[PDB]
Amino acid sequence: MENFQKVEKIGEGTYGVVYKARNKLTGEVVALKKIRLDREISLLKELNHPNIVKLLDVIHTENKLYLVFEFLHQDLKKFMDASALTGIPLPLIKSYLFQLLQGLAFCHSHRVLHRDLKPQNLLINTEGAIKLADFGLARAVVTLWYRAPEILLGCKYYSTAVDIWSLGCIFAEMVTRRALFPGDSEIDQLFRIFRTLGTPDEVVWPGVTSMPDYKPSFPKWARQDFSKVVPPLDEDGRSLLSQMLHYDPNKRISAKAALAHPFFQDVTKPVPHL
Ligand SMILES: COC(=O)[C@@H](Cc1ccc(O)cc1)NC(=O)c1cc(C(=O)O)c2cc(/C=C/c3ccc(Cl)cc3)ccc2n1
Repeated sequence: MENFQKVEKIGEGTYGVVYKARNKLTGEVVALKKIRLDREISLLKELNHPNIVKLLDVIHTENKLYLVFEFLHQDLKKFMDASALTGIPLPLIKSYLFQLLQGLAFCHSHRVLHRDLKPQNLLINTEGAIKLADFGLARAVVTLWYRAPEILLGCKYYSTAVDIWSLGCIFAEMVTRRALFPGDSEIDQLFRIFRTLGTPDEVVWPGVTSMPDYKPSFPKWARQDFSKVVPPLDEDGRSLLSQMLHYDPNKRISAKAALAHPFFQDVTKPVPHL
């Protein structure tokens, strides 16, 4: 790839390095990820949604694997950090949640899960958009904070519902300026979820006790009242958030259904100052 003049390293990680890069031909500026190694992906090139960072190209050359993405300058994590003094305005929080739910409705409608939503993976632009990025497509230190309980319990087959869970945790964090469930281990992550939402049993979650890593000796914590979870979210927002953090993947609200939730009756598209 002498076809790309590399502007700056956007990131590393076990699965590859990404650069902001200039196409010496196009003049176009892209993010370029080189996966170090040792067609299904290309179908996604034609699946484009305003709220998903676009996959432009997949290149298998000199026995290397490169993915090319649309480039955006800021992610939600940096934006929340610079907003920590003030917080993100609720109409902008509402707008970002609405847009993320649209992105997720789109990918889920095509049976594509994200599986690792986090503020670092959510890109925003000056025109008020927010886009899903980093779908871990390379799989045919990392935060557990947004991980759905079925994954933490070793479930081999998870559903679209894992993304709803992740986005709820992100919703809550946008509102409170605090990570909802800052576990420092898998079992610490689980037990932080339990201590707030109550230890799940078959009553609220049939088949929880059949998950691979479920132990009957999990401590039994009572559910806390949601009022402490996301103050000062109003009742519509708490209602919505409660349905996104449902223990049972089959009762957790879908992306499509959340879009019809009353919380969004007054949704607008504010513009951030970046
Ligand atoms: C923020 O820092 C990061 O980690 C950024 C680096 C960065 C990238 C672009 C930028 O503009 C800015 C920064 N991301 C990645 O490395 C990264 C990795 C992957 C992957 O799978 O390996 C991505 C997959 C898609 C799928 C798209 C797709 C999915 C489903 C459908 Cl239906 C249609 C399309 C979209 C963006 C992706 N990004």
